[PDB]
Amino acid sequence: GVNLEAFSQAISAIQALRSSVSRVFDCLKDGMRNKETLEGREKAFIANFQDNLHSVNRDLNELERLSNLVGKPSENHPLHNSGLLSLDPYSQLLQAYKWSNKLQYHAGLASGLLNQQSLKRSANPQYVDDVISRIDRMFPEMSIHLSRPNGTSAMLLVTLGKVLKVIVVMRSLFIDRTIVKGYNTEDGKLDIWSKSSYQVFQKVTDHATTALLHYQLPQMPDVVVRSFMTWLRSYIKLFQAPCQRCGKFLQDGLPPTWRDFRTLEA
Amino acid sequence: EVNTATLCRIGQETVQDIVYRTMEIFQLLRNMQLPNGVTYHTGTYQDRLTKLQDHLRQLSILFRKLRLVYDKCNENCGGMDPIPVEQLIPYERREIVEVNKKLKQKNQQLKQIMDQLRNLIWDINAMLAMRN
Amino acid sequence: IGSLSKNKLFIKLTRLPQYYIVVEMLEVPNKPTQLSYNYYFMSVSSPVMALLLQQFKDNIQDLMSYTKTGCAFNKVLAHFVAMCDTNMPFVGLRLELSNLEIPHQGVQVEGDGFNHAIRLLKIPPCKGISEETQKALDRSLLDCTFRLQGRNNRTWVAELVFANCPLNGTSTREQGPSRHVYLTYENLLSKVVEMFLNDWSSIARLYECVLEFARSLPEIPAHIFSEVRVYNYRKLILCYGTTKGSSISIQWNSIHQKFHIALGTVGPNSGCSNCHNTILHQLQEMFNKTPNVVQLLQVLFDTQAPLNAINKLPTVPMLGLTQRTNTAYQCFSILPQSSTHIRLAFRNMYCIDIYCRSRGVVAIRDGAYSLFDNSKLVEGFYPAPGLKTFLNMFV
Amino acid sequence: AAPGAPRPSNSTLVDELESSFEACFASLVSQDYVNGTDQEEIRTGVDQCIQKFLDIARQTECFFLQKRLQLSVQKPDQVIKEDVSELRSELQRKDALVQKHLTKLRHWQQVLEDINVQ
Amino acid sequence: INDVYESSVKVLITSQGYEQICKSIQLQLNIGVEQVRVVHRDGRVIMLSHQEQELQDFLLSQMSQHQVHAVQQLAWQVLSFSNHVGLGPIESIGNASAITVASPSGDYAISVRNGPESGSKIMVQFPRNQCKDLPKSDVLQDSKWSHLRGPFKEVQWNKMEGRNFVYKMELLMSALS
Amino acid sequence: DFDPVQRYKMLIPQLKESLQTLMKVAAQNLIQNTNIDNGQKSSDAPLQRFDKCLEEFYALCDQLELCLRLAHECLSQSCDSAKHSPTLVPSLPYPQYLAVIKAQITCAKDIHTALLDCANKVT
Amino acid sequence: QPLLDAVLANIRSPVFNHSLYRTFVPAMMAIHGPPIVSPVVCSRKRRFEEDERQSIPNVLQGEVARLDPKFLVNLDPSHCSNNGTVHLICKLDDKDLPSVPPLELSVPADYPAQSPMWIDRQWQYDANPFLQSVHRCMTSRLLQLPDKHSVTALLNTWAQSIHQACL
Repeated sequence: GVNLEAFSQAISAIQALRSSVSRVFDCLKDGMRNKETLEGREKAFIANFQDNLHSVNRDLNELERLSNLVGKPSENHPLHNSGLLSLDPYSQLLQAYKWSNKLQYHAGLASGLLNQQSLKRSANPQYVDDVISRIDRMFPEMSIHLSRPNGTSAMLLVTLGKVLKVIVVMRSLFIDRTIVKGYNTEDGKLDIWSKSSYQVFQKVTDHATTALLHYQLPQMPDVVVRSFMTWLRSYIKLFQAPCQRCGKFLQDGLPPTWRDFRTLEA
Repeated sequence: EVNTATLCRIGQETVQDIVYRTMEIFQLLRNMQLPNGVTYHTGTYQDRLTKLQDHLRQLSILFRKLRLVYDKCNENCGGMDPIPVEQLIPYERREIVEVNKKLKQKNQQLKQIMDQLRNLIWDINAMLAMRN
Repeated sequence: IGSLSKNKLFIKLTRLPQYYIVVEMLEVPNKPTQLSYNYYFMSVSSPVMALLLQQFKDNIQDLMSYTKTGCAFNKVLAHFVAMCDTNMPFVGLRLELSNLEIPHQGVQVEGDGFNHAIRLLKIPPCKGISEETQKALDRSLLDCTFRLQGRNNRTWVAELVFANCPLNGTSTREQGPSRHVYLTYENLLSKVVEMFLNDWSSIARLYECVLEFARSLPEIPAHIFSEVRVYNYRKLILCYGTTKGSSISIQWNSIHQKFHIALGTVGPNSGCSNCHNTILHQLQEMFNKTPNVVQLLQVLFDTQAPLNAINKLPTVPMLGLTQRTNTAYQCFSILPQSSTHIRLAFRNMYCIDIYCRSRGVVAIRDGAYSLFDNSKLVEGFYPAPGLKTFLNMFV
Repeated sequence: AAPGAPRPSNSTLVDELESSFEACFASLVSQDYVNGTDQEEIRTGVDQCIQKFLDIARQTECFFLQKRLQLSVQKPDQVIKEDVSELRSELQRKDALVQKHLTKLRHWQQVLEDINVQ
Repeated sequence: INDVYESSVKVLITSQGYEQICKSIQLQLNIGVEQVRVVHRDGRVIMLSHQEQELQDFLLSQMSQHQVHAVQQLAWQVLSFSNHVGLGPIESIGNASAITVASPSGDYAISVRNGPESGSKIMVQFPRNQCKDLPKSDVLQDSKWSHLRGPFKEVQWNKMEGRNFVYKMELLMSALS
Repeated sequence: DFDPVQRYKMLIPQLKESLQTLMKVAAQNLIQNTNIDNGQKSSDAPLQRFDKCLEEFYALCDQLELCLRLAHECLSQSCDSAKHSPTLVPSLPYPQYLAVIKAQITCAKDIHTALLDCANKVT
Repeated sequence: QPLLDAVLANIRSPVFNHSLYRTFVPAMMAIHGPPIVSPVVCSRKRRFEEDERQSIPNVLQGEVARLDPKFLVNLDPSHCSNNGTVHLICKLDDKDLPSVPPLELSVPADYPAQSPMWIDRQWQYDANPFLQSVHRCMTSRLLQLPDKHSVTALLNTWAQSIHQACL
């Protein structure tokens, strides 16, 4: 429901229109303080009209208009007002909603800025792994599956849009030893280790290994595998290469910083 | 039984643990959704409630120990109180050194033992490479 | 003019400003070995811009090696490549910065830094109040410095310091002179000087604003006094609730020449939200009229009680089902159209308007009269709230 | 007295850490009504609280390090005893790991003999 | 998962008692087909020789530099102006392995020049208020500045209370009491 | 029964035209005042009140602002209800929903009291 | 659209900018009631006394404060007080071999010039053959310096030429 942001923007716009009206009528209530060469400050008056032209910005709200026109009479809210009149203590529900949203955003910002850790070091479960894999499989166009043909370690494969499927061996976490193979795969009777490529997919595997060694966290493997899955899914397009042309080399793929760009650019 | 340098190191580790526990309590507060959302009615709810209860009790004990070690460091100012070597930073012990040497020798022996063990482990991994 | 040999370019340094090339000096007399790796250098910018410059020290590079404390030939090729790799960004910065002032290049960091650095002198004035703010600024100004930060690809950091700053910030261990100032920049295609000078102009405006604070407030210091918070380029103050609460901030926006303000949320004995944002917009426009921050502070001290009090009542809820329709209405519609004059209504009906101006004087009026009741009405909210006069005169 | 150049102040850096910690938490819960509206007003407070928290933690760690250096250069016997205790702990951990590995190896020997028994 | 022809090992710096110093992690996939290809943090596909191992020492030096940078970020806030090697202080002894980590923390500033035998223990640290200077054209000079951090005051990194190279914060702590 | 979007759509042109009319009458009053004061009397005609114009302008502005704020509040309420409760209403048993809301309120109050006791112990 | 107020402000030529007061402020103070929008006292003296009056232009001061401590600058006979503002009498007191102090007299801070002037050089350079080679190298380097600067560029080039032309 991003229309709330649009309505807040419209409120800010109309408040700015009122403020600009007040400001221009106040400026008209004063003359040239000290010009001594030309009363060019009257041009600021015209500039004030530009702020009044910002009223047309409120007309932009007509594009954001038609945000809500439905039934759903306030979404299951009325309990005491439209219900038991004696049930007056209702608003506690809305208070709790606001409290929870505030706590959520507060803790989110706190965790986001707490990246500057201060802990030096630490000095003085296959079912869980399969469950984490299945939970990560919950994203669209990211059909993954595992079989564990050899060993107690995890053998996971991912196929997003093309025949560029990737295999990643895990040890219940921090899945290292990545191998991407475009257009064949599981030869013999299980996953293979051919690692054949077109001198570019091998580079992609190198990038994946670099990320795995880079996105390795000291604990909490959930966030680790989540960042891993997002980093891999970011390859769904492979069609744009900023900071250079589209043919800087054999192929231009390296989104390590949440944005794809031309390869060989570190 | 002075253990003063170890006490200062323990205080540093304790404030580091306080910071890490602050990070942890924030990371566990951010994922505290509505009770009757889907299924976490009271089980995981009360579970994380008791978890944060233990967190705050441990943090209070840690603050107690921090106050105690700070008071101990303050009262430790006995003899050579000024000690101006802070701004003047530069620019028997035999028995302890011998015990350290013997410990390092035993450690080198155990290191060779671990080297043999990991060689055998790599060999076993090689065998498994031959497996079907 | 060279023999058959390979060459190289850069990526982390730049796209291709200087081709790196070496030729194997063959036909060595009395020795079938020791090609000596005759180095060269190209300034190609697309035809190759042939600027050889004959820049090479071989084989006297061994002399430079013996001058210091010190099996491939890394010890010389590494030097000959890294010197240009770390020089090209600095010479490009100097070329682009020669427009402003003092593009002197090469001043090493005390020699023992072994790192390039570009010091500046007399940054040009800004479009701000150059009458007296520029004067005291350059009186307190010190040299700025550019260095190469980041992962050596594209990142320029700037360190700035001044003399004894007037905004004496406490609770931050401010040094004798101005503590520090740091600015990061990372262009995508290389205009960084433009953002740099914009930042400097913002610094000048905020420095003028802070200099305007050098006075004595009548009663504000009683509300101990906590307005000297950490100050580098964003002022912060808290003279509310007898504690460090509602800390109004002061910063700058590059897109629009207007300033920006925001109250603080830290404080034990403060309100939960405690956000005067409901009126902030209004007052922020006021700040664009009079930049004297003491006036903003005083009007905030005035509006402290009325704002918080009028926000204490519930206003967000929609009263559930309406009085006689299926719709709903807000519990109390509030709108502070101005600094202190606000408008309060119930269910979009029977608006009132209370506003505090003097030390304690808060006047109330009916907002449906339009300063002439006998003439007409406001064509809107229903008038006649009732005997509000005596209702308030009760107390 | 606060805005000027001098600033006499004491009684900090001990409980001030807990003060700064508890600072950006009463805004969450207090005996006051919480308005059901907020938009980036909390970030302006939490950023300041967090940076002050990091600053005071660094101050405390610097004080501890200063006391460490003073007592080390004054009396290194504490450092020697600390190194001795660290060596003892390392030896104990090594012995425990060796015992666990030996138990695992003996169990594996037993189960291997059982499997070879057929 | 040791395959029929190749394997791999993950290696890291692992400073003495510092889990936050994880600034480089080298994954080496060794195989008899060709030279081993190793990637630490940059995707720099490399290939050594049968008896070439100095790349490990070069990574060691440059990661020691990155580690002192990160721990300086841990304790003032000296920015990232510390690069790998600027023009070469010690003639690049040790296969281009030259470290030069600068760090202006506060009123002081510390600059270390490490490297693979290219003077590994070369560190200086200069404060603002010094003793030897030239007050001829400076004392009578207007605006008497406390920012004259002229002399180097070489740290002389010998007999310093550092366990293994990892206590640059230990000397940075002696900057604000 | 008018809608918030409908009332906004019908108020915007009234607001614009009222702005135009008030600006025109303000310009007329200004030129009349100048002609009577600076120069000779030429505008021999009575002007308008000029106060009702901007007064009703600000009135309609306040009306628009508060109705848009009410609409925003309604959307926020719907969003928070959908987030804190599943979409089920007459489907879900109403007494069970009331009990679930009461338990949610009690749980939030307990979390708040725990954090408050934590802050007090920090003191 | 409302250009009427624009043409009216254009009409506002006469000096009596007080009719607009009676025209606008009644309703303004009626509907808006901030009679004291800034009750804070504002009385500060703009210019009482602010001048150095005791040294050279501080621009060169801030410049020379950055140079390496191996450069020792002194004060010559008083002929570069204010306009010339610079008598760069420097000594390269360091681990390298010493030499003759340079002159390097720059110009007013506007910098439509540089420092090198070399007055006392006529006999200081031609006497010693090695110092003559040093002077030749320094001249060749300075001529290749596009728009050298006051203290940094000149002294840096001089030092590098002195310690490069050793041979």
